[PDB]
Amino acid sequence: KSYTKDELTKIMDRASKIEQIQKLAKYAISALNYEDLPTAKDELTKALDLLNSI
Amino acid sequence: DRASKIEQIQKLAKYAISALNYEDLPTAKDELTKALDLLNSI
Amino acid sequence: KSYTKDELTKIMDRASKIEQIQKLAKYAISALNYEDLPTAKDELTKALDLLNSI
Amino acid sequence: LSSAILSEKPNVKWEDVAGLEGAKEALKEAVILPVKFPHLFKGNRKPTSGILLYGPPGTGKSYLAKAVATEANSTFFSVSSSDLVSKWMGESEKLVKQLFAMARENKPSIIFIDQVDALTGTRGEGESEASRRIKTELLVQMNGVGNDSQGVLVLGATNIPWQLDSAIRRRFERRIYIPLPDLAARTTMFEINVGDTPCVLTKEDYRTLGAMTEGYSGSDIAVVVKDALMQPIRKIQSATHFKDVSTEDDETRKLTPCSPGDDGAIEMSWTDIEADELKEPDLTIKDFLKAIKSTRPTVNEDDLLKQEQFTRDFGQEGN
Amino acid sequence: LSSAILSEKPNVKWEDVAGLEGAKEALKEAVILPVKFPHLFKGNRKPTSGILLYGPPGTGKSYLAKAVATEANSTFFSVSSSDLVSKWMGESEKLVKQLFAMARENKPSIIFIDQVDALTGTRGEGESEASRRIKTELLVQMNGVGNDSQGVLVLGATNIPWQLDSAIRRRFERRIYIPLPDLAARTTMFEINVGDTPCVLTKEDYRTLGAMTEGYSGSDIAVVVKDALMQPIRKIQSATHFKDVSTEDDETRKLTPCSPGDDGAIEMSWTDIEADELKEPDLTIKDFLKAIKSTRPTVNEDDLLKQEQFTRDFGQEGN
Ligand SMILES: Nc1ncnc2c1ncn2[C@@H]1O[C@H](COP(=O)(O)OP(=O)(O)OP(=O)(O)O)[C@@H](O)[C@H]1O
Ligand SMILES: Nc1ncnc2c1ncn2[C@@H]1O[C@H](COP(=O)(O)OP(=O)(O)OP(=O)(O)O)[C@@H](O)[C@H]1O
Repeated sequence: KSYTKDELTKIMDRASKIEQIQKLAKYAISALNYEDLPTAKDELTKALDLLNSI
Repeated sequence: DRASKIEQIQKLAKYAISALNYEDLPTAKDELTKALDLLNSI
Repeated sequence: KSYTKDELTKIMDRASKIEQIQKLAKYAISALNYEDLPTAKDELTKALDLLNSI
Repeated sequence: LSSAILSEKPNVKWEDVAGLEGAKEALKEAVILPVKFPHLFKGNRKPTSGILLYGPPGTGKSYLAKAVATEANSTFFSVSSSDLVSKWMGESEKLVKQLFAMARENKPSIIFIDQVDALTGTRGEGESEASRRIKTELLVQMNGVGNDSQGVLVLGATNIPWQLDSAIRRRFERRIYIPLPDLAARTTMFEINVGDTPCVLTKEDYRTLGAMTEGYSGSDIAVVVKDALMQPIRKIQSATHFKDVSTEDDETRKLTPCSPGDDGAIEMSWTDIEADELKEPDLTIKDFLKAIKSTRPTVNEDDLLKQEQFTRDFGQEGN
Repeated sequence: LSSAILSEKPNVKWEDVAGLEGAKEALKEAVILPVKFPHLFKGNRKPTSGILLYGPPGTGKSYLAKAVATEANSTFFSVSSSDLVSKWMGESEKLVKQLFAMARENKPSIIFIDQVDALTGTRGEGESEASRRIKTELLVQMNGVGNDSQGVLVLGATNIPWQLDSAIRRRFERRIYIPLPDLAARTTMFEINVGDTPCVLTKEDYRTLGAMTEGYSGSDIAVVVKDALMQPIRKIQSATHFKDVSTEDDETRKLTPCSPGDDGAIEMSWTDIEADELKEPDLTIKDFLKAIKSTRPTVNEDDLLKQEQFTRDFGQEGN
């Protein structure tokens, strides 16, 4: 199925990045729940940068 | 001015997360961008 | 307020100096309890000179 | 004067144990063949009985014990050496004799002792004198089991064979190494773990994830599987937008969580959706990829080395 | 015979725990969600049985245990590893078995064992006899009911994961690493520890602090907070001179300690002033600066090396 070892490892790598972005988003959400604007901004920005790189 | 906008930001973030969970990258991008712009507008 | 950042360390430094002065004063008090004028007056001199440098 | 020590009906078939067919064969010869055709053991081919399962933890030794117990239809007695060590201040070993008596009364029978190494050695504070006589008792019972006609089987289990008292080893018969599962055994175990769950495409994946898990145990597989299973549940937990799957031919409209970019995407919480009308996401390879991600290599190689050593030194010769 | 462990708990909420919402999710999904919707776990998807909490001390593992205990609202049992060992040298297992029975009695139960490494390893004396047999019994119990039908969750705690017996390791599910708190978490802890005292300028100060605080624990943070909270008391104790705060809206006079040059600076002792009519100084950032200065980092770097080794080897792990 289009290289079941190598391409799938790349896919997994991308998923790990995506997972990290999700985690960042969660962090941002928690920060906002405590009205911690600059930290939320940071976390969102870092997520979006990785999105833009992807 | 500051409460419902935060709620909306949170909602957008949630949407983005859902999108990412289903590998919908452009939706994620647009939702995070809207969240960020809205955050800047506060 | 605009809120400084690098001045916090300097504020901490000034507090350290003030702390030192307070320590000197305490030692002077201690030395005056047993009527050791020379000790107390050297310590007070030190405190005053450094506060004049502050 | 009974004092009942665990007996029960597990429901683990031969086929639920994936791999180790050589041992399985050996065990069918160790238990079932003797019972079916006893007259085959006249002469210098002998009813072997004391059998050790040894190797790393997590490899279904206990699971195998359940399987033969399900399969052999012979009374399976299952015990820790910890159990019934003493009451006093005086009297032990009577319970041991009673256990041996009851097993002789319940032929064909099987004693399973997990972690046989728990009884070993020459230390003080009890082991020099008090548990020495327990040890001795054991040794004399297992001496007498080989005497006359046997219907009792002893199965040993240990992770640390090198900590197993030698005197036992000298009295004891057949030893079988239980290795970590190989490519095939891993693959099959995956397929076993799927069962009713939507199976995605072909065997290629099962073989791939088989290959990609190297050195992991049955347990290590199972946890990963459970994680993957929980992944669609996670996908439901994080939910705004859902969408209908099933057409009007079915009993009712059936809804699954989706991205905001979807067409016909209705937004609510998972809690808002009724249980039947909810459509769980299918199991994709990515769920398993993440399940791999949640399991870092589980292998302490020193243990493997030690098992190799033991394997080379004891087990080849009868002892 | 029973040896009573209490299960009624205080009110520590999820929101009192800063960070690792994924571990929180795992707790909820292992406990609350199963109880909520049991039909989720029909067929081949089955609830978690074991979770190890590990890392440096002071990180709210115990705090987390209290939080889960608050939130789960089911029989939460919690025990020291030392607790319930023996009396007459070898009578140990009765209480163990009875305890596992007690877990069975009130499903869905939760067992928390603190410092699981205290009942672990191998050398002799205890790991020849008593701690041996006890470890063994533990092992038999933990997977005994765990696989197939279960109503217990086992939570372990350890600061020294690398000393955890391999066998126990393979018997146990889900490792969760507790890293030291990050900027956000520390900030949140500061906000939690605001109290009634007027919070000088905004939360920006807490963000600053959170940034300033590097490598510290929950405990450390709490202590520094306490330290800062004593500073106004200290100031009060130091002053002779106090001054009236009370505007015309107040009923009686209200006095705060001040410098000798102050307008209305009266110089009696703090002991002479009544509790209501005394006005403690508010908390400024300088008190927190002082607090920081006083309490040096508590954490040696050399533990984190072994913790990080474990993290690379096992880490965010199923097992
Ligand atoms: N076919 C299989 N092979 C190996 N393990 C399996 C299999 N099916 C399920 N398992 C898993 O193996 C575990 C059963 O215990 P197991 O027999 O592996 O312990 P053990 O190898 O006897 O270890 P120890 O000697 O330390 O008790 C369960 O956690 C179960 O999920
Ligand atoms: N939100 C929080 N996060 C982490 N720790 C907290 C939090 N709130 C309070 N604490 C602190 O947690 C401590 C309780 O012990 P704690 O649970 O940290 O120990 P532990 O993490 O179990 O590890 P060990 O037992 O090895 O110290 C208290 O000193 C308390 O100040």
